[PDB]
Amino acid sequence: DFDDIHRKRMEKDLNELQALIEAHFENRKKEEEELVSLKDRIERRRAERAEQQRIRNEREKERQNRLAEERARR
Amino acid sequence: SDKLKEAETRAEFAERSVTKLEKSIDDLEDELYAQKLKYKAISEELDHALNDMTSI
Amino acid sequence: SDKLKEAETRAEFAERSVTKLEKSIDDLEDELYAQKLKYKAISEELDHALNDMTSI
Repeated sequence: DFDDIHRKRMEKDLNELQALIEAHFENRKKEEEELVSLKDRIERRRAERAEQQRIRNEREKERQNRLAEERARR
Repeated sequence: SDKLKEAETRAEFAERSVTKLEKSIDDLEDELYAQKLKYKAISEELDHALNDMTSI
Repeated sequence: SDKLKEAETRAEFAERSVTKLEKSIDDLEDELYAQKLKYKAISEELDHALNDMTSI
């Protein structure tokens, strides 16, 4: 009947809608994976900046202390 | 002498400032990632809900 | 003169570093705040959904 075709129509509506729902699920999921990898390389960047900054500061403090002891000796 | 004293002093201020900036940058980035991961966990909660909704 | 040249160059490099770090911080701040507003909005619409469920 009209109820039958209406039921089939809302049925295929539910089907296409859940299909697109799972689809954008997958899409946003890939995007979240990409963003997680971004965060991971970000923390890699944090660690590398930290170590290189610390190396720079080590050399700087070495220099400053050497100059300071030279001053104190003079 | 005045010039180089000035330059070294302001450079030291610059180094301390930039290191503070780097700590700030890392804290902000890590907090951003934590919040984004919480959001994606919420998104996968919603995606499990959508898989249920696949009932339609 | 030699010490002055080296100090000035070191200073300028550090200064440009400072500016670039500030810009990066600003951009990451804008994105993180946008994410924060997104999260608040998603939670609020979630609660509205919960209250809609309460209604029906």
